[PDB]
Amino acid sequence: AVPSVQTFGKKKSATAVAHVKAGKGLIKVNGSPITLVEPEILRFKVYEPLLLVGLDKFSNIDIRVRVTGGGHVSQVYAIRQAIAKGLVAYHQKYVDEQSKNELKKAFTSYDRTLLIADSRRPEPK
Amino acid sequence: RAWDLIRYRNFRTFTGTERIQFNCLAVDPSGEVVCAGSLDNFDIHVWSVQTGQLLDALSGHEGPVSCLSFSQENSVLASASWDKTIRIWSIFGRSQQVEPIEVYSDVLALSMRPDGKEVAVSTLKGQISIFNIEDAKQVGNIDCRKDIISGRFNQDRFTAKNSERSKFFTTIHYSFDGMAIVAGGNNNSICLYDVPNEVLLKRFIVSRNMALNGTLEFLNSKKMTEAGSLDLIDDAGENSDLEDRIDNSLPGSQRGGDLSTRKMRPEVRVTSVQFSPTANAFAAASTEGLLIYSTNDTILFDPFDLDVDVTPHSTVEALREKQFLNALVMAFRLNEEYLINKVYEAIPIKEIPLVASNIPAIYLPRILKFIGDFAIESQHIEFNLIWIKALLSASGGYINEHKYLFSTAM
Amino acid sequence: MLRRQARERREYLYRKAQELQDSQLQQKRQIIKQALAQGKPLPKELAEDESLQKDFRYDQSLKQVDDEYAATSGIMDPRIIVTTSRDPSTRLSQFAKEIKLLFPNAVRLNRGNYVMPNLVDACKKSGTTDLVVLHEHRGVPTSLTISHFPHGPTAQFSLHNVVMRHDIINAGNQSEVNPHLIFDNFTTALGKRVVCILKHLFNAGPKKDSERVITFANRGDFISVRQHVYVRTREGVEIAEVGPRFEMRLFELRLGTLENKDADVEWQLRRFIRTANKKDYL
Amino acid sequence: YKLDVLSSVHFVPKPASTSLEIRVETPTISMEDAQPLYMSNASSLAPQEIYNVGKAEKDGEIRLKNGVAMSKEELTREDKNRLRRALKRKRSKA
Amino acid sequence: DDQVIGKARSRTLEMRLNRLSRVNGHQDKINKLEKVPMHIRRGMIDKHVKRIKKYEQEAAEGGIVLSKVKKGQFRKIESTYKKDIERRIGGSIKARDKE
Amino acid sequence: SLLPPTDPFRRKHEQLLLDKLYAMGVLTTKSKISDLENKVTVSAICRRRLPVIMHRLKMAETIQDAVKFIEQGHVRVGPNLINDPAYLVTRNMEDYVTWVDNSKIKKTLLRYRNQIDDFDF
RNA sequence: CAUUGGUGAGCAGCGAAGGAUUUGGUGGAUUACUAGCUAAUAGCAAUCUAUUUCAAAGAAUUCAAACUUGGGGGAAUGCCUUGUUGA
RNA sequence: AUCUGUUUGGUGGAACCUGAUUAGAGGAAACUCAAAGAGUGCUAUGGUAU
RNA sequence: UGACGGAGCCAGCGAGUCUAACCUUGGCCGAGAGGUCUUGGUAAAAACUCCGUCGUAACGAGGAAUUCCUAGUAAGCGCAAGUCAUCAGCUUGCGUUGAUUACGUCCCUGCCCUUCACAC
Ligand SMILES: [Mg+2]
Ligand SMILES: [Mg+2]
Ligand SMILES: [Mg+2]
Ligand SMILES: [Mg+2]
Ligand SMILES: [Mg+2]
Ligand SMILES: [Mg+2]
Repeated sequence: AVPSVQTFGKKKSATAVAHVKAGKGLIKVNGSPITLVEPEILRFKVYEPLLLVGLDKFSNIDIRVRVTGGGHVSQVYAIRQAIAKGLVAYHQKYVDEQSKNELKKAFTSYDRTLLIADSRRPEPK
Repeated sequence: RAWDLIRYRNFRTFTGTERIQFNCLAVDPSGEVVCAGSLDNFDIHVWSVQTGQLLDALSGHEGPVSCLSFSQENSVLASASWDKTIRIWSIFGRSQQVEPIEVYSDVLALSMRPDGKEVAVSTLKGQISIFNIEDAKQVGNIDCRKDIISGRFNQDRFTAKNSERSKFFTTIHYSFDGMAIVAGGNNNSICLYDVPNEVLLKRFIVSRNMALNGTLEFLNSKKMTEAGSLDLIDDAGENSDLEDRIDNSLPGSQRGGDLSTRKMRPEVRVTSVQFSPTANAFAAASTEGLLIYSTNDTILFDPFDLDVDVTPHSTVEALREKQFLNALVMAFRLNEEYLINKVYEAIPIKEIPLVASNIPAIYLPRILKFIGDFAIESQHIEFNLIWIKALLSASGGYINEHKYLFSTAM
Repeated sequence: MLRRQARERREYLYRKAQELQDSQLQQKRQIIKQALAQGKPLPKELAEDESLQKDFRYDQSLKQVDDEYAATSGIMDPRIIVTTSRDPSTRLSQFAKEIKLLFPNAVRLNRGNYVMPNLVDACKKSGTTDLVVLHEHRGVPTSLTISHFPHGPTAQFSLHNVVMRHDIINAGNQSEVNPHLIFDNFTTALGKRVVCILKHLFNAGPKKDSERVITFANRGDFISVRQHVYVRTREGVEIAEVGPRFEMRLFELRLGTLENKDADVEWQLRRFIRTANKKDYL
Repeated sequence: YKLDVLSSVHFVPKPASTSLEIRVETPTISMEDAQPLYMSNASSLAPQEIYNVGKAEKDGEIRLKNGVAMSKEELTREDKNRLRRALKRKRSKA
Repeated sequence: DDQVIGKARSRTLEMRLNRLSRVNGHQDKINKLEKVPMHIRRGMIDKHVKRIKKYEQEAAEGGIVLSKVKKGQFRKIESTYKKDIERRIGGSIKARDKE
Repeated sequence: SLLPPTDPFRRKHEQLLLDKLYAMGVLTTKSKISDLENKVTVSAICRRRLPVIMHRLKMAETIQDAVKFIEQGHVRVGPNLINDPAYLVTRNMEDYVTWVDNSKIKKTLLRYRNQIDDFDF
């Protein structure tokens, strides 16, 4: 069986399911490449993981992201969270754990939201 | 319960309204507030030391509280739970505030930076995560699952490698300098990590006894038969005396009773670990007792900033030529105790205040450490007190600016 | 917790079921006790029941506020959150503040996009004892629901003749002392249940000379609510209204939090029964 | 004991109760275990516990907790009233 | 009632309940002798009769006056109260009473 | 029982004994004192063993299958793994009985509902 | 259009007198290596036993001896304790 | 027929209720090893022993 | 911080064989009741992103005074349901976009409370 890992990203009602499998850097969102993700203005947000850890690592994997729910902004945040978590999970399972540590450190250095859900749970005062 | 060591009187006792068992406690630096946590109430109780009244119950955790700690400087309270969360309570002040930070998995232990600026937490996943209190953002992470050595118990039916019994650290503590973490768990290893570079400085084996259950990863194949492990066979009846044959064991007990009750071999496990406030040593409580590891012996040659011209012969010549300041400095660069001790005792009293004001600041921590370890058991008390009077008067301002470097020495 | 709350409720429901089954046995023991003291013979069924007589020797040694409140009755002061429905009008926001001043230990919380399961769960984490939600119609309060945590009850009320304090000129500020409580003309078993719910929103142990009194007067199922400040004169008592005035009529009471629309109904107002007009339940 | 050990000592604590304990003055060293070392040499009772300034033995005198003693003869009339009022409030609180 | 402790409290409570029940409870159900095999009970009855005969004969030869007993019933000597023999042998032999 | 009924000491200790046994889960009700003899049985203790409680919590199909998972090191109580199938679980600790994080069983549960996230594992 | 579903038919690429999966048996390790037997200050190891017996030592009124029992009520006949009768 | 939608048979077996059972329920092999039950066959024949 | 048009695209609640006009013009069949057809009038996801065009009597963002409000809060947007009380001149839910400023002080204005060690 081809190596594959699965991850979820969530933001408000938006939920994104990412499958990361051995491949050739074929990355798609809802059956289309990333470059067509909308709104255009926030597209680089979805690019945040790709650019941080370098495109070289993605050159050996294919990522399929399927996203449902929420609005535009929450959809984008779900996408980026799903991509980051999937990349780290695959690097853990089928690559050295040293690269796993490097990936986690880079991501948590930039913005921890890529890895931990951002749940603004109510707090009474 | 609060104890006074001067008169050994239990000068006060606190108890919850709901009759709740307590597993973790923390004490304010001012010694005026005491907070305890429970594995049954999901809240942190608070009491005022002077009055004994239950000041308030802090709520907000959706799981049992596992560890607490106060910040020695900022006086905030950090509490962690099995809720996969950590909460920072600013109990003191006109306004109470709570700042939760989420974590990947269950939190078991917690350690507070002496500066009070960061907190480390050991998770069930086998991670030591360091967070910055004021910013509430992660600053580091250290993997620990691979380092932890865990053994196969005799009763177990699954390998130690596949075992998930104890691949996490149930206790951690900082070094007072703040650059090192010593960790221990329900396992056969005490690991010492270095915070700034997130690397394993050294690992220690707690025990090597086969009377304890968890010492060995791989157990001898010969011990089985078609029945099973030989050692699981109870041979108490072979004991000649009656008291050895009698079994008082309760079937399901795990802890909290005498050795006879549990019926199973003790398991190697480190409940707590701490660094010595005054010496470069740490103590780890285990089943066999408090194993105290120390660096006192110091047979290692750990020179600092040598050159070809520095040599044990040369420093003796610098002493004979009455170049004390050089002689003392070259003593530190070699960093040999017997050589330091000689140069320390040969400096005449008239020359101590001049030497002290001219010791390079970089070596100031070393001399203060040396005076401390030497003075406790040495006989030259007035000689030492003359030195310390000289050093503190000369370099008191520097010591003040960098407290957490000179804390253990001071 | 979520596992904790679920199992606690399950045991409590199981306790009720057994207690209803135990009700017959309790009376059987009461008869045996009376027979021993008086010397009167026992009824036939109890006479031939050997198991009960053996049990009686142990159960000879046996001996108020409602069960949800019994644990904390008079120990822990209630914590109250007063909120409103989504996008409140200004008047409801003003009235919600008045209710907050009514209960000494109340806090006002804004409901902008808070989801009800999130609202109740958030309050349960923080140890909130009671949650109050107010509705409105064209800036006129209409409904009030009181939901006791962690497991109910949820009591729903409808407001009539609502007169807020902002409708007064130069009224001044309120007194927030722990006020005395007056509950008048609550007779039926349901009436006690409502007194039990309304009583525990307040802090226990007002000072004997406390100068604020809150009265809930039942008059044909319409609980008049008034707040007065009094001065003991040499020849009687003189009182002044602080407000607000309003009339509450219960129309639901459920064994659960207000979130649970499936919670059992302890009592409901039947308006289309033929004999509705005749009897007053409270 | 059997039940607590059986439940792995995750029992529920007993309800609180209040009891009286008597403490004998003794050198602190005695209370320690037997070794060639002592940690503290103070007494087992605090200085208040040995003696606390209380009532005036002579009815005429007035004695306060701060140690100030007063005979009723010296006191001017206003002081007597002031002290009597002070007594009234102290008794009322108790 | 508040002072009595020990077996006296247990035995006394049982006797009271029997004394209250017997009007309304059917005779067969209310008093059931505990099951004991044949050869034991006949031994217990035989001896309990033997002590009663000795207790009666000793009183008769002396002047002692004894409380009256119905013809069928066994006289209730001190041994009956201590040894709790009544539950086992019963007050009287029912089969002879029926005949 | 033999102590007099209105005795305050008899009041206190029987209440204490029920509360402890009820908390341990041996007794399901704390109302009647008579339960101490009628309703205290070995099975009342056995039902609180970890194999039985998982079966009631539906974590296994049968008590035999619940045992096999304990000896296989799948079951945890709190953060402590347990291989003893005689561990008595108080009422309170029934709530923390859960699978081990990396357990293949949790992988099947989450895979069956298509809710598996490999980051957590 | 997608299968990270199954079953097959073929390439590219890897590629020294073949490759891949599963399995039975034995051996060495899994604690830190001072030799076997016996009647053991030495014999034997092919055993003697046709000297292997004698002598010496060795016996608590402890003449005590279930620390070993699921709870409740009893115990005819047993058994324990105590007293008694007659030898 | 981008008609209609009831019926017969097959597939599947939510909730409630009822009954039975419970170290879950089954299956296959035999010149295998055991512990039992029933039936049947056999001059199965010393009334007092060549 | 517009209008018109086109294009792209994102939610969550909600499932009772139950869900929904009025007033007319005439033809035919029918004993009647009525049935059918014909006929005119009246009523009855959004934000967002991209592209193209135009172009900047009363009233033009609301005085004095007064009220409310601290994070998924204020504010903007639509979509559902109408749950024995209240509501359609509307009420209640649901998701979407989502900030600024404070989180200190008892200075003013109100309300309230007070007068078992070591050390003080
Ligand atoms: Mg404030
Ligand atoms: Mg709004
Ligand atoms: Mg709106
Ligand atoms: Mg509204
Ligand atoms: Mg093999
Ligand atoms: Mg017995």
